[PDB]
Amino acid sequence: LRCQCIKTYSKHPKFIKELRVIESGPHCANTEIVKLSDGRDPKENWVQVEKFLKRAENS
Amino acid sequence: PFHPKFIKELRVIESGPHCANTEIIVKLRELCLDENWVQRVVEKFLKR
Amino acid sequence: PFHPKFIKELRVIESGPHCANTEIIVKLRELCLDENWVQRVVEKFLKR
Amino acid sequence: LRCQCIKTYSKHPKFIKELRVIESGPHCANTEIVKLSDGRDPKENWVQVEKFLKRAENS
Amino acid sequence: EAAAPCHSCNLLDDSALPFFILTSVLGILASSTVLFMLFRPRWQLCPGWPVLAQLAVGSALFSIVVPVLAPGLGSTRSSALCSLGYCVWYGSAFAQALLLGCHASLGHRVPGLTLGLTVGIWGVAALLTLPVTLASGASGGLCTLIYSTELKALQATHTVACLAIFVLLPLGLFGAKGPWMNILWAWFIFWWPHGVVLGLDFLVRSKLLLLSTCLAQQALDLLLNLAEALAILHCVATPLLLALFCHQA
Amino acid sequence: EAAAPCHSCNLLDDSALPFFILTSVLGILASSTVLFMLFRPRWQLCPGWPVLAQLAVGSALFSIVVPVLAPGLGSTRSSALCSLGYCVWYGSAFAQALLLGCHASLGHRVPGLTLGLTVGIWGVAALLTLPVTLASGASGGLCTLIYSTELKALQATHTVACLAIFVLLPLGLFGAKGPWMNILWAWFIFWWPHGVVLGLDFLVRSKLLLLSTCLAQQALDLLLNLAEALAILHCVATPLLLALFCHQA
Repeated sequence: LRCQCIKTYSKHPKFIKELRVIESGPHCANTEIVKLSDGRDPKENWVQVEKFLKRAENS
Repeated sequence: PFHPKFIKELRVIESGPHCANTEIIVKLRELCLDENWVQRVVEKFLKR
Repeated sequence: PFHPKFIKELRVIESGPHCANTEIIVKLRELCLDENWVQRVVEKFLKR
Repeated sequence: LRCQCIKTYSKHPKFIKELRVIESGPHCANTEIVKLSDGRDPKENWVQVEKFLKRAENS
Repeated sequence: EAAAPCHSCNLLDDSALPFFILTSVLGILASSTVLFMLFRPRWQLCPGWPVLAQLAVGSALFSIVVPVLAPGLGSTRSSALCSLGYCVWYGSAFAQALLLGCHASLGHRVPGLTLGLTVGIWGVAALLTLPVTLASGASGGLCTLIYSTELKALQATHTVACLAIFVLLPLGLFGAKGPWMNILWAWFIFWWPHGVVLGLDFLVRSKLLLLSTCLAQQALDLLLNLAEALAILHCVATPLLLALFCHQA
Repeated sequence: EAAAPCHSCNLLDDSALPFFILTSVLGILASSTVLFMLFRPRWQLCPGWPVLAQLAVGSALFSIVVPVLAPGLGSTRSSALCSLGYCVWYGSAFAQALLLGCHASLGHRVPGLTLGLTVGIWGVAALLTLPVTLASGASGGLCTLIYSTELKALQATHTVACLAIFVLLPLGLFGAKGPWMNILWAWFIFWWPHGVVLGLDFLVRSKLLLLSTCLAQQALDLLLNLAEALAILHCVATPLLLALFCHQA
């Protein structure tokens, strides 16, 4: 029920492997999970993913 | 070639050792994707 | 002797020649009437 | 539908033979027929019936 | 010179079955036919189909109930029987009128657009028939609407609601100043005499009108009974109009 | 050190029939039993009997509809199917709440007092479920209430109506300051958790509350699913309570 990751925290860019895309939703009422190297926002400068996509830009 | 509109959720996985390819997941029928029409949707859909 | 309350309409006919008796009609079961209990209702029912 | 005799007008007392009693009703909405000799209100002096009842007071 | 004998029970006293029970049975037959043709499907292509299906179901209920309130049937009718008959009768009338109005406002135009609209339309139709079923009864053995000071407020609410939905609602639509064919306006043509005659009887019984002679009272009773007959004929009237509506698209 | 992952589908994901379909079938059986026992008469002596009969009929409809919105059934459910399921579900809930209320106000207390009251109560119950059936759907294959800015007004209306009738209506009755036994208060004991949890989820989704840790979100989802289960159990719950009510007079 509804989107998640409501504990948005300001502080690695080189320790990012996993993510998902969920922005809107019929029950989602927030804006948004990312996994670190060991397992653990468009407004942010370095976060705004696109560059990480360019690290996998073959597809 | 099919409809690009009613795709709801997206995901991306970096090609780590077990992942021989950069697997990106799009779910609304959730099928793995690793073309001229493959990248024809991505930017607008991310904006959509 | 019966209930005097649920009688709704009343009528009276003067005893002319074809009428051998002063027939008064009360209808709510409409039965003709020509006693100690016959006159026990009349005034209050007319007021009722 | 509803009670009748809504043409109440001024006016024989000796030419009265037939009448009926209908005062209220589920559809009756005014206050009230009398037949003359040849065939044709409590506030009125001689109309206020009771005296005519005394002309048949055996019952 | 000044006499006031005057009375009537016009054109509907005891002829009975030649006019009502035959009509009621034929109406239930026609309504079941047009209902059990949609449930057994070209007949599944109606735009706004469930609104029309409910318009036929209301006619089916009206046909089933016509003999309950019609004269010539069994006397000593329970006040609850007449109350229920009036309830479903005027409720079907209100529901058909409201569905026709909503279809005339939302013809061309969410999954709930069909169920939400229909549930709201009955609910409001079932609410609008509160005064008539509350102010109802069978005095003397005949189904009769209650119009007296004992139930003055309920009768007043009932008559203003009936007048609105039956003659001022179509007149209100007539103030719209093209997608206005409304091939189902014959229903309100059927029902407007009833509403205007109900308003006139409201004025006459409460005595705020100008009825001069027993001609006026005689014509009032005659038009009352004629309005009852013309309203009762709707049960057999509607299914043919619904076939026309289905064949008009 | 500051990570934000957590997700839950608590206690109702795929166990399915062991708790819902079996419950739905047993509820339809019990409700048909307590409905056809009144239709086949000591059992015709209920004060305000048709109000209780409709309280049983609402439970029968709820039992018939529980598998429609329950998890574990066929996926790819039509949005119309979920909309209809939610409509009849919450409409039966509203009607049982609203008839309970009128019976609690008009217990000891015209021929239309039975039909007028019941027609008004459904009509208002059918009107109160307009927002939920309008703001309904099945996104991804599961029956889900629509809570988004696209349907913000309808969801707000739905939650205030549900809160009122389910926790403010019993609390409103609790302000009455004896003929207040209310042996059917267990129904609103069943339904108050659902109302308060709906209000809390409305506050949380609107981000107008104080959920500080993910423990709050986990408990919110857990209580949401628990409220759904405890509300769905009403379909099998009510018939025994209605037998108790019939045996209590």
